[PDB]
Amino acid sequence: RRGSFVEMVDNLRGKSGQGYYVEMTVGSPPQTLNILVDTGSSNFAVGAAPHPFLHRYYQRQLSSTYRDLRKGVYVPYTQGKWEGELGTDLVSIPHGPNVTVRANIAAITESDKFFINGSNWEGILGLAYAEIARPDDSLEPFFDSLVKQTHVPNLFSLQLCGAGFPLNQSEVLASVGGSMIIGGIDHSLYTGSLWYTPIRREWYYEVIIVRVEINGQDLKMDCKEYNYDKSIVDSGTTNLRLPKKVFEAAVKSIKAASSTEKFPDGFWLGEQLVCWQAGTTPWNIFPVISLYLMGEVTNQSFRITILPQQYLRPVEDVATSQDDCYKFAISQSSTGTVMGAVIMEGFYVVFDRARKRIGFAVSACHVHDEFRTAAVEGPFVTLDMEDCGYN
Amino acid sequence: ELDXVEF
Repeated sequence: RRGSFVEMVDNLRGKSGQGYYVEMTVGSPPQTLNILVDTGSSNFAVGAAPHPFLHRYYQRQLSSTYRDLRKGVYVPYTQGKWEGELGTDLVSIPHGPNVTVRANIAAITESDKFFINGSNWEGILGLAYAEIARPDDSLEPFFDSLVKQTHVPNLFSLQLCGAGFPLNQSEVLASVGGSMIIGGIDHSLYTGSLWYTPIRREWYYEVIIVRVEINGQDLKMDCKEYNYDKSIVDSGTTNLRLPKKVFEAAVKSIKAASSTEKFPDGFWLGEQLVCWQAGTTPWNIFPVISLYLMGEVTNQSFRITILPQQYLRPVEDVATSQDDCYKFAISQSSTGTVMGAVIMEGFYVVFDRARKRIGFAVSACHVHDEFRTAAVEGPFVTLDMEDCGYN
Repeated sequence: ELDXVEF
């Protein structure tokens, strides 16, 4: 009901397709930079040289507190990659706790398909664990430094707010995109209860999905398939990504449920937009999707349910017309499930590192209609859940 | 359009 973390509430900007970022400063004197919040990696890095898609960048020669680790680093992601130089420097977060810490920083010197034209961010904050950090787990991630060096609780929470309609660059810059509450939980960001799922292993923020429903109908697959490889929560991935086999069955089911309207394969492949006359998007013909996650109590699970208002990503019309257009934001994966931005926009997500668990609650800013809402409900009796984890 | 690390 209350919350109580006002200095951090509304400190994010951006959208699902270009990422959500937070303002940070690095160096002495402070150099202001926009940093993408990414729970799918563990390296804090920043553009350290001119780039066509960068308005500004980190200038080590201008920071009196900069320290050179004399070591290069290479970081590849599902899509995009970069190369940089390791060092450390003082870091702060204007709309975050009032502390300054010395953290590791990769000064990006070369990159490919990493930076995005007009996203307005110039660096990335890898919020996951050391295990996946490059070059290796000896490079302490930013959040580990923060906790070790201050009294900020070992926990952060994220409320990513999708608009439900497209935003030009002027709008994205002028609008609040959400909240990243460092060291706490703000009750003003959600409704209902918070349900927690265990973090399987501390590397990516890994979880276990035990069941999947499309409009209440069991996708009915061997639950290991749902985590075939792994299942992670990643704010830096736009789409809800599913293992190929799961994806194929899910799309078959979503197609059957929305069959009152036919759409081209390019749409289901997430390649082309679909448009409807202003205000007539037929939300009701699309099904809700429910992901069941392992609970903290034995044989207990809970589910999170999203609407098409979450999985249909708003995009401006090819002709910038007055139609309401979207792309299908669910796609296949050969590297496990990725609960990306479009899924996170439906919920307030608590990354409780201290208790090795992740919490979900209906977001106070999720998009919906007058007939349906996102939901987080439980408990459900589920047996042999760990069996769902892939080894 | 974002797909942020490989292990």
